[PDB]
Amino acid sequence: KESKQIWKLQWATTILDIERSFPVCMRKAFRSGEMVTVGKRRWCFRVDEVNWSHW
Amino acid sequence: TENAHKKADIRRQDSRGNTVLHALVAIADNTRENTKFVTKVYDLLVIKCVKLYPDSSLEAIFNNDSMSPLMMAAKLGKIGIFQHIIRLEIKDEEARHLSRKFRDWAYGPVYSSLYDLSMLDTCGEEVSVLEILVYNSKVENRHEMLAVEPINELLRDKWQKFGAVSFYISVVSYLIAMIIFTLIAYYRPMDGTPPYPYRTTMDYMRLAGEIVTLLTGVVFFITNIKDLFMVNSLFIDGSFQLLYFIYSVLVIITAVLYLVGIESYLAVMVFALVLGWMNALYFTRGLKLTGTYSIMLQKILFKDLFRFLLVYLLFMIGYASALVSLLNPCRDSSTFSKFLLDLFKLTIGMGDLEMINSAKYPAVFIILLVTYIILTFVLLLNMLIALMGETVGQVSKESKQIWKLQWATTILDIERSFPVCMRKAFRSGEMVTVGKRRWCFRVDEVNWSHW
Amino acid sequence: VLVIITAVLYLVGIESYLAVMVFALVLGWMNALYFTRGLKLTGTYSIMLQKILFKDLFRFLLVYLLFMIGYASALVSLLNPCRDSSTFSKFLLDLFKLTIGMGDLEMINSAKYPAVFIILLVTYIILTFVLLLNMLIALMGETVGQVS
Repeated sequence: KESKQIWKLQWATTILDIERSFPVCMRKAFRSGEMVTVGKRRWCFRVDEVNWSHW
Repeated sequence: TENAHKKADIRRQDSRGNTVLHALVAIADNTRENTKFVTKVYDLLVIKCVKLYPDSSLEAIFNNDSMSPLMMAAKLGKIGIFQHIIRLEIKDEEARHLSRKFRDWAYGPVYSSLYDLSMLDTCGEEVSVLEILVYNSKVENRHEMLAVEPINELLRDKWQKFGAVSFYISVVSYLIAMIIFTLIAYYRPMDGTPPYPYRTTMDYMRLAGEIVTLLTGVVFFITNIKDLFMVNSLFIDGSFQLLYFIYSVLVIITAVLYLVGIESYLAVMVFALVLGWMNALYFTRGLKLTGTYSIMLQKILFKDLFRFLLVYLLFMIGYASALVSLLNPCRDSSTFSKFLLDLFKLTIGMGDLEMINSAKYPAVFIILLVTYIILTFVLLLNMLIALMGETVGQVSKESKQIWKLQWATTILDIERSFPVCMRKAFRSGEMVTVGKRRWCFRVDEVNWSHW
Repeated sequence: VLVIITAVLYLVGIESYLAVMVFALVLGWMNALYFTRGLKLTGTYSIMLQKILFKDLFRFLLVYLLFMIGYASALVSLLNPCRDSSTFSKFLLDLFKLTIGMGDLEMINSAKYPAVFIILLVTYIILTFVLLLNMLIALMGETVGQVS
């Protein structure tokens, strides 16, 4: 159990330590997510799905 | 399909040359729901293709890569459409000549099914289904995909015909390489000044044996280091490949030493001769088909001990080449031979050194030697942790996956070895005239239900 | 093993049989310490292990001794001039000492051919170190899947 727990934890731990390393100018450059104008616009993230049900 | 203005041609391809069946394979996600209806459509289209066109079958049309829908399903790692094309028995009685599964005789409890080897073992054709299962598909599902019904018995066909034969040739062809090397060793002139004038015809005969012996060790040396960067325990267990490598190392070391001019090559030359006859003790096992868990272990044993030797020897060369660079006055070009000689002895513990006096700088020699133990002791524990960090979680699955995979991998490499004339001889499957005749394969069954 | 070795040595004519003869006498009374367990009926997992421990260490000894005899018999065949029939006793005596590390040799001078003696001795370690790991991998490749 734990070897697939801390490995997931440390994978998340390091990438945020990389995120703290960049300045505020380069932070906005490789930012994930897109502006999708919904409603009456926000920085949301696109996620794909595949489903054969719900007809 | 049926209309009044214009119909839809089922045989129509696309810019990728794919028909209607190939798109069904490409969307065949191996789930519960998606494997259901694709089998319904696949039966629906082919019957409709025969009813509208009795001459042509829809499975016959290939692609720009000459791929059937059965050929395509092995590429993209599809299972549900794969197990349905193999288990294809059509009740429509007009699309019957393209059905795949048959029923020969049903004497009570024993059913006699019949699978066609139409594209499974392509004898004199371009490329097979089974070849793409092994040589081309890089999908994880290939372990499950070989566990379909006919291929579990199709691989046992050609294993029983070609396994015992190809193994016995491998035993003899190793014995040929040994008896050659015995005639080299016991017939040396042995003066003390190597090499020799190679003018005598009866000495020219044993000269040819060095071509046979050395180059065999060279091919085994350079392919495995390439295979490392880029353990067939079926025949011979994986401990032999490391030991035959050590045999291969000592041959090319031997070939250097009588070309340098040092006559002490004779010790190493007969040394590997002792191992090579004692390497034959792995031939007495026979043949192994049941997979153990140590088989995947011995690859990493071979993977890292070869790394352990190179990290040794480069460190010994590098530290010896380091100490020559400390010598600013002239130093001599023969000192590097004396640094490296006095450096190997410390790791063994001979204490027969020539240059390094430990009484001169004792407080430095110890703390380098103590740290040398600590460097080596951790690299030994990197072996054991890499083994203990392997035999716990998913070794219960993968060791019965690659063992099934490598069993299938080797038998097709044996199949590529035979010519086209001997290929047709021990071909599995029989001609059973069904319909209005094909090379199908007989499969037995036992069932107490279906009454 | 030590009994049949003992039976040879006083038939050869060498009176140093008495050391080995009383040596096995010490073990045989100390082998009686396995009698104090009693009787075992609950199966452990180490029981199948110790067969392979006995299976391969007996193979480990024979692959040792045949290699020591074979390499000693090899080096006699290098001797083209006459050599003497008592050299094989002296090759084999000077060959066992290297594996222990006695350094009390009689024939082989490591100062004569140092660059060859090391690279044979280094490879001798590598041969023996892998055969030790063949024990551990055969045990680790056993106590995982179907030993339960």
